[PDB]
Amino acid sequence: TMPRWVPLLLGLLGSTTCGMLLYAWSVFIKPLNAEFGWSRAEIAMAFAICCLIFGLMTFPAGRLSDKMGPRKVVMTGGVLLAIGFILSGFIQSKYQLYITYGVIAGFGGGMIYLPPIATAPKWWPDRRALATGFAVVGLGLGSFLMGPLATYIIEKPGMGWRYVFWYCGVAMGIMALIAGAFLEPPPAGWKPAGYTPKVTRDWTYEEAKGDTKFWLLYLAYFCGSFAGLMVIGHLAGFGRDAGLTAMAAAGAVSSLAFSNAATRILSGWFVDKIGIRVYFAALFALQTAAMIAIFQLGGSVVGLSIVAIVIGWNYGAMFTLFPATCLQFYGPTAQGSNYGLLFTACGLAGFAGPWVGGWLKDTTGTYYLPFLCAAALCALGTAIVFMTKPPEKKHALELEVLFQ
Ligand SMILES: Cc1ccccc1CCC(=O)O
Repeated sequence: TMPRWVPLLLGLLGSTTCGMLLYAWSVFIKPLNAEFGWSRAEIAMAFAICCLIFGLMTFPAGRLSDKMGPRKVVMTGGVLLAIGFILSGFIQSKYQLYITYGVIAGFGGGMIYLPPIATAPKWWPDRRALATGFAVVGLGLGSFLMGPLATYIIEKPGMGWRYVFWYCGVAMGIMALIAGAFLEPPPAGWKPAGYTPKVTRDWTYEEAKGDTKFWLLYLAYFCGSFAGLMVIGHLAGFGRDAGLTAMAAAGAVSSLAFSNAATRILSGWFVDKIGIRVYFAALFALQTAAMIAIFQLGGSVVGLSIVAIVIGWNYGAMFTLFPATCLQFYGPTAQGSNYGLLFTACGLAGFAGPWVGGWLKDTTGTYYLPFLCAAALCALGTAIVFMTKPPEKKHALELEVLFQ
C-alpha cells in the first residue's frame, strides 16, 4: 500500500504545526502590550499554560492513539487547536487568552504531536530513530515558518494580530487535518521490509509504567528539559551583559534554531547506526559543559554562537532520543502509551523551567545561579542516561506454549 516515507512526511507536517503553535506567543508579546496594559510576563503565562496542557495531553493522546488508532486522535487535535487559536483571535481578556491559546490550543497540540511519534518508527524498524526525528523536526522548523508569516499579517494595514490568530489558525487546522487524515500504522501482520522455541514480546503500558527504568528516563527527561528551558531564554541577555550590542547577541544566539532543528534528524540517523546510550549520555555531558563554559565563551559573538549551537544540538536531540530509547526498552506496540506518559515530564518542565530560571536570575542579579543549576541537572541526566541499560525482554509464554 502506501510508501513508508509518507508517514515521515506526515510527521513533518504535524510537528511543524505544533512548532508554529508554540512559537506564536512571542509574535503577540508586543501587539497585546500595545492594545492592553498586559506585561510580557502576563503574555508568557499564556505560553507556559500552553506547554503544561500540551505536555500533559500527550498521555491521553497516546493512550487513545493506541486504543483507537492515531488518525482520530490527530484530526481531533487539529479541531481543538484550530478552535483555540481562532478563538484567541476573538479574545478581549487575559483569561480568555489563557483558555483559548493556553488550554484549548495546547490540548489540540499535544494530540497532534504524539501519535506520529508513535506511528512513524512502526513503518521504519530498520531506522527507528530517524523516523522519530522526522516526527519531531517540525518543532524546530515552526519558528522559521511562522515568524515571517505572522510579521506579514501583523504589519499589513487591513489586518492585525487578531488576523494572525484567525488566518494562521485556519492554516494550522488544515495542515493537522491533512496530516492526521493519512496516518495509520502498517497493517496488523506483514511488516514493510526487504530484509529483517523462545518467544519475546513488547512491553504493555502497565508493564513499562511499572518499570523503574521508565522513571529513571522520566527523571532524566525532566532534568534535561528543565535545564534547557531555564537558560535558553537567557543566552542573549548573557551576551548583552558581557558587553555585546543587542543586535550582536541576538545574531549569535540565533544559531540555536538551526542546530535545534538539525540535531533532531541527524541524531536519529547517528544513533540508528551506532546505538543510543553512549551518544545520548555524551550529549547530556556536553550540555553540562556548555552551561559551565558560557562563563568563559559567552562574551563574544563567536563564543556565544558556539554555546548557542551546542545547547540547541543537545536540547533538540532529547526529543528524538527519549522516544527512541523508550522504543528500545519497551517496543513499538505500546509506544503510544509509554511515550505519551513519558512526555508529561516535558509538560511540567515547560511549565516551570523558564519561570524558575528568571527567578534565580532576578533573585541573585547574575547568571551564575540559573546556569549552575542547569549544569547540575544536566550532570544528573548524564549520570542517569549513561547508567540506564535496557530491561530484560519479555517472555510470551502464551505464544510460547503454542509450539506443540
Ligand atoms: C519542551 C516542550 C514542553 C511542552 C510542550 C512542547 C515542548 C516542545 C517539544 C519539542 O521541542 O519537540
